[PDB]
Amino acid sequence: VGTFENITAAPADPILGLADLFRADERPGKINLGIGVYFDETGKIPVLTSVKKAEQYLLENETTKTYLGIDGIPEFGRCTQELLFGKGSALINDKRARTAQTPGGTGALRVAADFLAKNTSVKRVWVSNPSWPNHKSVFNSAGLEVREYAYYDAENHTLDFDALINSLNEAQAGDVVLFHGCCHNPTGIDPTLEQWQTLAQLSVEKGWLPLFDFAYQGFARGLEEDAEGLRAFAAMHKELIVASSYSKNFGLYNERVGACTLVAADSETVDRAFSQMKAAIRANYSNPPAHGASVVATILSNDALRAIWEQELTDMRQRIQRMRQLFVNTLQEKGANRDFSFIIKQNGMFSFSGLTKEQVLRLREEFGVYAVASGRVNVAGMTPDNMAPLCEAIVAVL
Amino acid sequence: VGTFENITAAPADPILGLADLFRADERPGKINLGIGVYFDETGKIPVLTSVKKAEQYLLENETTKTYLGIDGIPEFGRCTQELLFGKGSALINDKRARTAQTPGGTGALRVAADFLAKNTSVKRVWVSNPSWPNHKSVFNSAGLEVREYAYYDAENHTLDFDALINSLNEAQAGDVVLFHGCCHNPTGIDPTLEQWQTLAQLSVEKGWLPLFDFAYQGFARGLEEDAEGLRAFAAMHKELIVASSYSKNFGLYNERVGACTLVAADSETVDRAFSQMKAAIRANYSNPPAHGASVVATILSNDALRAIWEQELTDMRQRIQRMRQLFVNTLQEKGANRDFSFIIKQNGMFSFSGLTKEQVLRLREEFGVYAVASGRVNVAGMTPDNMAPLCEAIVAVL
Ligand SMILES: Cc1ncc(COP(=O)(O)O)c(C=O)c1O
Ligand SMILES: Cc1ncc(COP(=O)(O)O)c(C=O)c1O
Repeated sequence: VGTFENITAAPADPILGLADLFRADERPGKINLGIGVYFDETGKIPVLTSVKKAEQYLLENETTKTYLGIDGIPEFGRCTQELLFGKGSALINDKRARTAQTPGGTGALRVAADFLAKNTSVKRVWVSNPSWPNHKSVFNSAGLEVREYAYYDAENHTLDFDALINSLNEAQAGDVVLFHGCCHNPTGIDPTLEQWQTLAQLSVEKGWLPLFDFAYQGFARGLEEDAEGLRAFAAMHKELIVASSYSKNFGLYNERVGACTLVAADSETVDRAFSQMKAAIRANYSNPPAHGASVVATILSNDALRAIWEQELTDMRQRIQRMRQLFVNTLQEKGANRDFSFIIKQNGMFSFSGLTKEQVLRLREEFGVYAVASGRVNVAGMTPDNMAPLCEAIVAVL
Repeated sequence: VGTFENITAAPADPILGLADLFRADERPGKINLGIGVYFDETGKIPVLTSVKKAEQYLLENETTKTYLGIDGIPEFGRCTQELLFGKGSALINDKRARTAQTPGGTGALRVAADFLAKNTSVKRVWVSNPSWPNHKSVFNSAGLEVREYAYYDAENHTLDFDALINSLNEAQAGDVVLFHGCCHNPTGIDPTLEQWQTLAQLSVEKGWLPLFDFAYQGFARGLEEDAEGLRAFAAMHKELIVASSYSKNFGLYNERVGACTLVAADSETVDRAFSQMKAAIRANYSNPPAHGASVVATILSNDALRAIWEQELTDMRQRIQRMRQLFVNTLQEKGANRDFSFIIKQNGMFSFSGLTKEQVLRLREEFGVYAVASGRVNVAGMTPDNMAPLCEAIVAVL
């Protein structure tokens, strides 16, 4: 009798599932606003010029593909800690942080979940409601329980800071509380610097272990501005974890470039702990892929090349703010009677449109407009050319 | 209290922790015979000509870095199944196999471990003794018990087929049994075609689930000849799993190019099971890195680059066999009384020298010769320039 005979088919991934549905739809006027990738005005998903130049350099100068260390390219780790904590942070001078290059932000999250479940007493992880759907899947797969805390006020399209704190009042010491560093997924609402500080002081008091999902650094306001909430926690805590991704701000989606950074009280504890993290990595993928991280390190290490990239990231952040403004205006022109001003106040690539599961489904089957079932819409998928058909289909469904 | 203060330090990797000590040693004339990478006569770890050719083609024709599917590049999986099973295998025509691109062979083993642990009643994995050390860590990370079965005859330097058969007597039906496709690591002794057939018949009678690990396809005799063992199993079994790697037969170590292939009774079953394998990938690294696998797919699907790659693989295999002969010859001329003729009969990059842990440590600290503590020596690291100092050191420690 076969071992695979009684396996149950898995449900479709709500995000990556739409990509295959979109790839099959034959209608020419399709619009893809599901998966979080950046489109330019042309509607293509380009490769950054800084990335093409780095790859050109690596092609002519690479002499070996020999294995990287378990934790990856050292310069990649040093440059990652500078972006997260600053040029002259105390965590760096005191040698309190160790970084491992991982295959994407998702890889950085699994590495952390494996490390925590196999080496600590942690067993419960708090994730915002709503949040990235894959957060639950990653932590559950590592054997950790996942609890939800309040976050979003649907009636006012704002952060419910009172419900959030009242919800986190149930998290005991030693628990992991997952925070979006910036551009919350899918709400696009981030705490203010004061709200961050309120959570930081509340975190050290109740004894939580902070863990920062940080996939959109530079898409809210700026590389440094988007890290204030994190750097407010880092100046107050003795321990914290940061899983970051370069897929978005470098357009290196399929190369899987990410980092998991440990912070401990001193250098002897972070190194001791980092040895078990390297062991959890060894038993997973052994060592990380070089090409994507090698590109990021090349860009950050070269001033002339970094300048090119910082501008390309700025152009991405602002093209989204243009489509965001244009989205709201065009809705009113096409006959929408609801108020969509709150979309202007949301950060990042997404926007919680407030559409229902039925309206979203109807947009796909009747108009070929593809969005996630939660009503999350990729603002970076909108262009001047597809804006009018996109808004006409939304109004027809309201 | 700190969440990390109670963590226990992990030991250095017996293979990767070795290259750290080698980098620190300052004795002039160090020799590295540890990690399993290929060196040329110069003593460097080169990039294959076909790989550079493919990387240039990709740099010119790549227009986007958008995410791959959970299971990776389609063409990569198609050409992977042809290499393993044959140009016109029945497994492929009957659509019984599904392949998933993974980060290296290690990633294929972890994806299978998570898949089996979360979706089947598999609770035990049988691995050879000796074996690649990381085998036990990968399956343990998923909560699977790992038993060992006999394999090597340390007296005759041969396969102890009688002990192998007897030690696998308590292997239940539905247990997993791990076989090295070819170039057994570290012994270098592979089953004969007659022995493969004997194991295939026994495996179907006992109800095992065979799991093949192919890290060195093409390094024993050839691409087709090295797959005879697998293809004997494939012709008789309804279900099996294959974790293959391109790190070494393509020289793409740090790009993490691997493949996990499911085989089931029929198309409907493998599809149902493969959907759960994609779910385990999504919860780990989301989707695989494109560059490495893209290089492999380009070469394999182009007769011009493929004929070049196949000749490069032959050149690597033929240099290793020449170093095997020179290694035994120089040991004789340098005064060794022990008979090392068995080195010739071993396939792959490694030769189980038969040295004790004490002799290996004495070679390292007294002569700067670095080999794994199990006595495993990388013949691919020997050169005409380091052969004599190397052999002098061994004779001194015998
Ligand atoms: C909040 C958040 N964390 C992690 C990820 C995963 O990033 P990556 O594609 O680098 O694995 C995403 C987006 O994919 C995300 O939105
Ligand atoms: C038997 C065996 N399996 C798997 C691997 C994993 O190789 P990689 O992770 O580099 O693809 C190796 C060597 O590393 C090996 O020798």
